[PDB]
Amino acid sequence: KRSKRKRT
Amino acid sequence: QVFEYAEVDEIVEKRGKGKDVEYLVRWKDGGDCEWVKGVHVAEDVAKDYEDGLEYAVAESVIGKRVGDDGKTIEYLVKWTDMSDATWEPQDNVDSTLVLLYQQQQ
Amino acid sequence: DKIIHLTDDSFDTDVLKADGAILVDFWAEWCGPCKMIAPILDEIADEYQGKLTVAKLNIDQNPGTAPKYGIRGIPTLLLFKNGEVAATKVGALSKGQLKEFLDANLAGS
Ligand SMILES: [Ca+2]
Repeated sequence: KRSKRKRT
Repeated sequence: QVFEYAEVDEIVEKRGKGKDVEYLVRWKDGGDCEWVKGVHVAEDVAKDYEDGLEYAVAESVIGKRVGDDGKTIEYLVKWTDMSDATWEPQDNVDSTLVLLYQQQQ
Repeated sequence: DKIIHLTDDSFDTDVLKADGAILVDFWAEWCGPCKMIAPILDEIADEYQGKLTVAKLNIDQNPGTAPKYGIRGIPTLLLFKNGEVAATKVGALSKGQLKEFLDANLAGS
């Protein structure tokens, strides 16, 4: 499903 | 009016301060963008945005390292959403995907 | 139980095919305000015993019934008379506000 990530 | 929206997908933008903060929210049932109050947003969704995180779909994990803190394991993840890989904590990455990394050995 | 835990499957038989008045609560475990009015409904079920039926629907286990009535916010209270919606309430409220709303709708029929 969905993974989280820093605001890039 | 005390309630929480049940169809909040993700928080796009923030334009408030303190307890009187407002979020730009995309819905899970209509896909429209409008401003709302942070009080009516679930704490889990709101927590992730304030932590500087965002939701995305991951292609695969290509790299693995020990974090700069020297305590936490980090993985390099390829994203469907964009062309560049990033380093994310082990908890932040899909559990089934990291198992795909073991086959690479 | 003096309250009813509804399912997407049983919602047709338990609510639509029932007689009298039925109060339905749309809630979730992660929902703050939903648990805020949770103890009130327990007291209500005792006081309005025999004159009303209190029921709940967990939208996580049952995400089918909720969008049927256009519920975008929780908690939401639906009052059913025979098979149809009479009046609805959106948001948390005090026990006094709930009784005023409740006594008003069952009076006029
Ligand atoms: Ca909350």
